[PDB]
Amino acid sequence: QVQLLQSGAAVTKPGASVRVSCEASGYNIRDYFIHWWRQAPGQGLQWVGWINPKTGQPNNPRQFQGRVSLTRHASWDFDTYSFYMDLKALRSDDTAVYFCARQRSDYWDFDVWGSGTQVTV
Amino acid sequence: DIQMTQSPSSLSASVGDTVTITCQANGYLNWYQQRRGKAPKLLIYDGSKLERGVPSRFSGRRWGQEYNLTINNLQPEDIATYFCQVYEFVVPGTRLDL
Amino acid sequence: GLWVTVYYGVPVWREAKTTLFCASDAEVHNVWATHACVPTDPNPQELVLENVTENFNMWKNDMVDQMHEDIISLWDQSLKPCVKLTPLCVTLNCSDAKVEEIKNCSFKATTELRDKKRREYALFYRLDIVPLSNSEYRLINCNTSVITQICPKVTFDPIPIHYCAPAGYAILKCNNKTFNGTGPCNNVSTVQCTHGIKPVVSTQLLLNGSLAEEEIIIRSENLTDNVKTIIVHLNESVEITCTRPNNMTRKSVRIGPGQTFYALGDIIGDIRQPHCNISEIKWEKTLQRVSEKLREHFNKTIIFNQSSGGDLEITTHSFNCGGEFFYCNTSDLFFNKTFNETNSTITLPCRIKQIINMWQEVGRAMYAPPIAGNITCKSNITGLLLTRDGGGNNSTKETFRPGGGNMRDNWRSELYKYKVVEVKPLGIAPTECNRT
Amino acid sequence: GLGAVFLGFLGAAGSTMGAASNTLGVWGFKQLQARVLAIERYLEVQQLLGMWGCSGKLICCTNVPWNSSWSNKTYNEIWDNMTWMQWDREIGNYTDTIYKLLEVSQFQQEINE
Amino acid sequence: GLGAVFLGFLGAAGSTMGAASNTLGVWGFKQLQARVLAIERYLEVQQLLGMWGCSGKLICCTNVPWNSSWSNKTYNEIWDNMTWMQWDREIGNYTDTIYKLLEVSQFQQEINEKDN
Amino acid sequence: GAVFLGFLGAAGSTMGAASNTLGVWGFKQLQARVLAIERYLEVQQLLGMWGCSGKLICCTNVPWNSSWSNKTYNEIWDNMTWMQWDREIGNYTDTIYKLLEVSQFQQEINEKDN
Ligand SMILES: *[C@@H]1O[C@H](CO)[C@@H](O[C@@H]2O[C@H](CO)[C@@H](O[C@@H]3O[C@H](CO[C@H]4O[C@H](CO[C@H]5O[C@H](CO)[C@@H](O)[C@H](O)[C@@H]5O)[C@@H](O)[C@H](O[C@H]5O[C@H](CO)[C@@H](O)[C@H](O)[C@@H]5O)[C@@H]4O)[C@@H](O)[C@H](O[C@H]4O[C@H](CO)[C@@H](O)[C@H](O)[C@@H]4O)[C@@H]3O)[C@H](O)[C@H]2NC(C)=O)[C@H](O)[C@H]1NC(C)=O
Ligand SMILES: *[C@@H]1O[C@H](CO)[C@@H](O[C@@H]2O[C@H](CO)[C@@H](O[C@@H]3O[C@H](CO)[C@@H](O)[C@H](O[C@H]4O[C@H](CO)[C@@H](O)[C@H](O)[C@@H]4O)[C@@H]3O)[C@H](O)[C@H]2NC(C)=O)[C@H](O)[C@H]1NC(C)=O
Ligand SMILES: *[C@@H]1O[C@H](CO)[C@@H](O[C@@H]2O[C@H](CO)[C@@H](O)[C@H](O)[C@H]2NC(C)=O)[C@H](O)[C@H]1NC(C)=O
Ligand SMILES: *[C@@H]1O[C@H](CO)[C@@H](O[C@@H]2O[C@H](CO)[C@@H](O)[C@H](O)[C@H]2NC(C)=O)[C@H](O)[C@H]1NC(C)=O
Ligand SMILES: *[C@@H]1O[C@H](CO)[C@@H](O)[C@H](O)[C@H]1NC(C)=O
Ligand SMILES: *[C@@H]1O[C@H](CO)[C@@H](O)[C@H](O)[C@H]1NC(C)=O
Ligand SMILES: *[C@@H]1O[C@H](CO)[C@@H](O)[C@H](O)[C@H]1NC(C)=O
Ligand SMILES: *[C@@H]1O[C@H](CO)[C@@H](O)[C@H](O)[C@H]1NC(C)=O
Ligand SMILES: *[C@@H]1O[C@H](CO)[C@@H](O)[C@H](O)[C@H]1NC(C)=O
Ligand SMILES: *[C@@H]1O[C@H](CO)[C@@H](O)[C@H](O)[C@H]1NC(C)=O
Ligand SMILES: *[C@@H]1O[C@H](CO)[C@@H](O)[C@H](O)[C@H]1NC(C)=O
Ligand SMILES: *[C@@H]1O[C@H](CO)[C@@H](O)[C@H](O)[C@H]1NC(C)=O
Ligand SMILES: *[C@@H]1O[C@H](CO)[C@@H](O)[C@H](O)[C@H]1NC(C)=O
Ligand SMILES: *[C@@H]1O[C@H](CO)[C@@H](O)[C@H](O)[C@H]1NC(C)=O
Ligand SMILES: *[C@@H]1O[C@H](CO)[C@@H](O)[C@H](O)[C@H]1NC(C)=O
Ligand SMILES: *[C@@H]1O[C@H](CO)[C@@H](O)[C@H](O)[C@H]1NC(C)=O
Ligand SMILES: *[C@@H]1O[C@H](CO)[C@@H](O)[C@H](O)[C@H]1NC(C)=O
Ligand SMILES: *[C@@H]1O[C@H](CO)[C@@H](O)[C@H](O)[C@H]1NC(C)=O
Ligand SMILES: *[C@@H]1O[C@H](CO)[C@@H](O)[C@H](O)[C@H]1NC(C)=O
Ligand SMILES: *[C@@H]1O[C@H](CO)[C@@H](O)[C@H](O)[C@H]1NC(C)=O
Ligand SMILES: *[C@@H]1O[C@H](CO)[C@@H](O)[C@H](O)[C@H]1NC(C)=O
Ligand SMILES: *[C@@H]1O[C@H](CO)[C@@H](O)[C@H](O)[C@H]1NC(C)=O
Ligand SMILES: *[C@@H]1O[C@H](CO)[C@@H](O)[C@H](O)[C@H]1NC(C)=O
Ligand SMILES: *[C@@H]1O[C@H](CO)[C@@H](O)[C@H](O)[C@H]1NC(C)=O
Ligand SMILES: *[C@@H]1O[C@H](CO)[C@@H](O)[C@H](O)[C@H]1NC(C)=O
Ligand SMILES: *[C@@H]1O[C@H](CO)[C@@H](O)[C@H](O)[C@H]1NC(C)=O
Ligand SMILES: *[C@@H]1O[C@H](CO)[C@@H](O)[C@H](O)[C@H]1NC(C)=O
Repeated sequence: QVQLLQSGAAVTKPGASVRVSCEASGYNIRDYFIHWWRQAPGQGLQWVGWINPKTGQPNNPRQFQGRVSLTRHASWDFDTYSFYMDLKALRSDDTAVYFCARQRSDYWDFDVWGSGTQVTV
Repeated sequence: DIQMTQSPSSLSASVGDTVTITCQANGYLNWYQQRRGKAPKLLIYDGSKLERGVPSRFSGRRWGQEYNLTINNLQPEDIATYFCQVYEFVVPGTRLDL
Repeated sequence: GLWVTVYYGVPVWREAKTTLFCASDAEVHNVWATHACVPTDPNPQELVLENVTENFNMWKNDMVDQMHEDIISLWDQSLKPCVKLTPLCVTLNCSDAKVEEIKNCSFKATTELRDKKRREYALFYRLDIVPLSNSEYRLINCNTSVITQICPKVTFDPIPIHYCAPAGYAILKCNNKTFNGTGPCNNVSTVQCTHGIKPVVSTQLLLNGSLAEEEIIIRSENLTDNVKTIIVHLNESVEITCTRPNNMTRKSVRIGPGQTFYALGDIIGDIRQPHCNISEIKWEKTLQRVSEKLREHFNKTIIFNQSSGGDLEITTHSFNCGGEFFYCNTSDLFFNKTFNETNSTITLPCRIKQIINMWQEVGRAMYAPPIAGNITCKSNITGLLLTRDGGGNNSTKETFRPGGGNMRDNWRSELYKYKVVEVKPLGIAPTECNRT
Repeated sequence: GLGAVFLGFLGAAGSTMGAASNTLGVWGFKQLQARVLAIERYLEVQQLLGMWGCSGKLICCTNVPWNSSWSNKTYNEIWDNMTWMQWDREIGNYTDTIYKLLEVSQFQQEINE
Repeated sequence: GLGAVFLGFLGAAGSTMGAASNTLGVWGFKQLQARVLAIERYLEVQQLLGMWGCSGKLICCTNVPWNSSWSNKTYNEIWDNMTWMQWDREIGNYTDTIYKLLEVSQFQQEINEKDN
Repeated sequence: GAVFLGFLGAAGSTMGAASNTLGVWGFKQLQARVLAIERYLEVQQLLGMWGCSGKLICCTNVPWNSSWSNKTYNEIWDNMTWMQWDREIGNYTDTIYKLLEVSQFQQEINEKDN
């Protein structure tokens, strides 16, 4: 029953902005963190940050610091929370696939993942 | 600080034999199963603890700073990328083509 | 002979859990209901054990968990009897205020006759309400919760309270001058009844707390992990005091039989933007000492930066001051504050919010009635809440940011040296005595 | 009832074995629950003591010897080297067994008369 | 306190007197009532014994003579053919009278040791 | 409960002569039961620690210093009742309780090594 929706793949010109949407509805969202990962071709996963559902406090590395902004927006009822991800400037090497994960039990283990969104530049 | 190492980076073994991969790091470690273009799947967490749903064939061993990953009784659909994941560092995985 | 024998009243204890009751020291109803709490002893016993060692992990302590549970229940109980502000949020037609800090506008409300209705004007802060779309607004929270006015009589000011164990149980506290949350401590004393623990509420800067001693104590569940917060504890407190110069007015608007609520009525005198003042030279040295203490735990240069973002609760410093709730920038203190290897102050402009989502559990909110006259409150900063960026294997930089990860960490600072435990006075020792 | 008597036992907890001998609302329901727990605790010690023949005695003496499996040590090491803390865990595994044989020892004394 | 020991007395209920010796919510408020009810019963038994001169002794004798009005049967028959239950039925009317006479005996006995 | 009322009998008689002779209902009652039971144990708690754990009249080995009182034995149990006794010593009852307590511990140790 636990699953995460994902937005469709989109392509934008350099210097534009892109929006990626992740939804969680099968559990108590407020009790678990959400993390974002990037999978560019030719190399392993790269961390992006996490957003606390209880309060939208992001935490990001310096590589994307100042550009990526993580925001949460609950539905009318406190279920089916939607997690977004916006970045201002896109470089020529930002082509990758962005995932949506979940943290639990004090361990950085991700039992639920999103389908991913493929974006070019 | 956190240190990561994946010495083999590539492993080709027959089907039905015993195969394993080597990852060295400090701190909590987890293993994931990544296919071609599909989301990674969690196999074992906390170094050796098993997950609900994954077959019992997958197993690992916690030894000091050395982490094993024992793979036995291979079946098709078990050939995909493996990588060890500490909190923030994830080095490229190793392939189990054949 | 080697004959068994039973000794009563022996020093044996084991980890145990129980419920602790409230106690208070020394006319008007209080939210904490300190009248119910039994009076404290004039001189609590502070017996100290001679030569014994014990270890405990405060992060697994349940004294803090129980404190959060009953404090939450106490606030709910106080709000049960007095009115709920559900009818107020209707289509509001607001344009501007003659005096966007404050907005003046009116609404249609019920009167003594239910069928009849009247138009009454009231003043609300801009952030209190939200726009429906032009010129129409509603209260920030009516499509996802129910707002309840806080009873005007009760006072929310914190008063020291004692979490005091029952009979047959003891509380162990050790006074190791430098000691973080986890690890053994060899100077442990048994105190039946705990000392003052003021239930202060804050998000970024801990205030009105006990000072450290001999060190700048730094505590966190795990330094390597980034999710967990880091709690600072300053041996030298920093005095922060500020007042809002504006003068308010009280107005009464009424919606049901015997039910009345208080809304901001009018502004007296010239409108002036409230702010807060902190010392320049004193605060800078405070962060320098903190930076030095953080360096040895990471072996990298320490840098500070403002909060990443989020709702107004965490991104701005918040506290209670004379019955008013503040949300202040506190950004000048953590902006470009990289550390190298007068009579000026720090101005921190900010404003006040009426509708507050405190105790961030889904279901309900609160409304703070206004009070005429200015408010003055002087507080001392003791400890900070920080969150490491955690940007991978950084070269030499470990930029830090403020922000309260969880509200429970407010009280963990003052409970880092405490542990409830049960004592068993029975034992079976070896002796040669044998009954006739 | 009074907790001061319980406190005094904790005094000299770290002292050696021999040295010890020589030397309507939230507030009101929790208080009631704690009070009921406090009174219940006291009778547990009294109930065990009463059935072992201990009637208001600080130190008792029974008529049951030791089993060799419990421990093999003499007086001097026990009473001048160890403390109540680590010593208790040595016999703690056999605490339940000793209780059963201690009650019957007092019961069989009463039937004799 | 513990009720397990109380049920222990009930063993061999049908055996003779001589043979017996030889051998916030409803869930939480009901529990509290049981705990308060249970603890009182334990002290009620102790309170009677404490003022009878017996301090928890399982078998305890006294010096009050047995009045023939209540009952007069040979000792062997009572403890060899009768059961503990039938004893209460016939004496149950006179238990209150027996209880009162015990109290004065202990009061008199202790006072005598003082005057001597 | 009736036993407590029994003590009040012959209150005015001299000490010597006396010896010779869910809702509102449900919670208030519950509080009384826990209050009454506690009071019974407070008296019993002190008695047990002093060595007399149920005797109607105890017998102790603590000397009567002249500090607290000074009067003949005859004029104690013949002219005044128990009520007046409390006022003359009521201020110092804490001192006697502590001094009498330590006597029981000292006696117990002397019995153990015997
Ligand atoms: C913050 O989070 C981090 C996680 O990122 C966390 O890190 C943990 O830190 C603790 C200690 O603080 C680590 O636990 C230590 O583990 C040591 C090594 O354990 C392994 O090796 C043991 C023996 O092998 C060693 O020695 C041989 C030579 O004999 C050598 O060849 C080996 O290479 C290796 O060096 C082995 O016994 C052990 O397995 C036992 O223990 C585990 C539990 O740890 C148990 O599950 C097993 O069943 C088995 O019983 C393991 O394989 C270990 O030596 C060390 O022990 C110290 O304390 C004991 C106390 O008696 C001493 O006797 C001993 O001499 C050592 O001084 C300790 O247990 C843990 O491994 C880290 N986590 C990870 C994932 O690595 C931090 O603690 C967190 N911080 C806070 C504040 O929370
Ligand atoms: C940290 O602690 C300090 C020290 O207590 C605290 O500052 C103090 O706050 C209290 C309010 O909580 C102030 O007391 C007020 O003083 C003014 C001026 O004298 C009074 O007018 C106020 O009266 C109100 O309360 C009365 C009783 O409830 C009502 O009858 C009356 O109508 C008013 O509503 C009130 O007594 C106190 O003056 C300050 N102390 C100083 C030195 O300014 C500070 O707020 C604490 N920090 C935090 C974050 O809480
Ligand atoms: C609080 O702790 C800090 C950090 O230990 C102390 O800062 C030291 O102050 C002395 C004063 O002479 C300096 O010599 C040191 O260089 C400072 N740093 C360190 C790391 O010691 C500060 O003095 C303490 N304040 C109090 C009141 O105890
Ligand atoms: C907080 O500090 C500011 C200074 O930044 C004070 O503002 C000054 O107030 C005096 C009052 O006579 C004026 O003469 C100055 O021109 C003001 N300067 C500025 C920059 O505003 C303010 O009064 C202080 N407030 C408190 C409560 O201490
Ligand atoms: C409530 O209405 C406001 C105003 O349109 C809107 O901003 C907010 O998202 C709504 N919340 C819910 C839970 O419907
Ligand atoms: C598996 O664990 C054993 C522990 O004895 C270790 O010697 C071995 O090297 C590990 N596997 C690999 C591939 O390193
Ligand atoms: C404990 O400390 C005391 C002095 O405080 C000393 O007399 C005693 O020998 C010590 N015991 C141990 C086991 O170190
Ligand atoms: C504080 O703890 C340390 C160990 O972390 C210890 O060495 C030191 O002696 C303790 N302080 C005192 C005053 O004993
Ligand atoms: C606390 O201090 C001890 C002293 O050695 C240290 O081992 C431990 O890692 C410290 N823990 C934290 C959270 O600072
Ligand atoms: C333990 O703390 C007390 C606090 O007053 C102090 O008097 C005592 O000297 C300390 N003992 C040690 C060994 O640090
Ligand atoms: C602030 O309140 C004080 C009360 O002591 C008063 O004297 C002063 O005039 C007030 N100032 C303003 C600007 O309202
Ligand atoms: C708000 O506007 C109404 C409009 O009639 C006016 O009567 C009222 O005085 C205004 N409020 C203030 C504080 O001036
Ligand atoms: C810590 O840094 C110093 C230099 O600043 C270096 O000499 C030392 O090796 C470092 N230690 C660790 C454990 O990285
Ligand atoms: C601090 O944050 C600001 C935000 O824009 C950024 O411009 C600046 O480079 C940061 N400084 C450091 C040292 O991280
Ligand atoms: C804090 O001040 C800075 C500049 O003074 C401003 O950019 C920032 O928006 C302020 N904080 C908030 C929450 O508006
Ligand atoms: C931060 O402030 C320092 C000190 O004035 C300055 O050198 C640096 O350029 C500033 N950085 C930014 C991003 O504003
Ligand atoms: C201003 O505020 C003070 C607060 O002490 C109050 O007494 C006074 O009535 C208010 N109005 C004026 C005009 O001072
Ligand atoms: C804050 O703590 C310091 C510590 O000595 C004290 O001097 C000061 O009075 C405190 N502040 C207030 C407002 O009481
Ligand atoms: C207690 O000691 C006496 C005297 O030596 C002895 O007769 C008696 O048997 C001992 N008790 C037991 C239970 O053996
Ligand atoms: C002593 O203990 C052993 C097992 O620990 C048991 O077999 C034996 O029967 C016991 N003997 C007595 C006398 O309790
Ligand atoms: C008590 O028995 C348990 C059974 O698993 C054992 O693990 C433990 O070591 C025993 N206690 C001692 C002191 O050996
Ligand atoms: C019940 O009666 C039978 C027949 O007399 C007897 O054998 C048995 O022991 C009795 N039961 C008990 C518990 O004494
Ligand atoms: C005791 O027995 C005598 C004679 O049998 C009788 O007169 C008297 O009433 C009896 N008293 C009681 C209390 O049974
Ligand atoms: C006890 O009194 C009841 C009262 O109804 C009576 O029926 C019964 O016969 C009496 N039994 C004895 C033994 O006096
Ligand atoms: C009451 O006082 C009268 C004299 O006034 C005396 O005869 C009688 O014995 C007294 N009664 C008691 C119970 O002291
Ligand atoms: C008796 O009381 C006097 C009065 O101070 C005191 O000096 C003396 O030591 C006391 N003696 C005893 C034995 O209590
Ligand atoms: C008892 O103490 C009170 C309070 O100190 C005092 O007023 C009274 O005179 C004292 N009585 C005697 C007899 O000392």
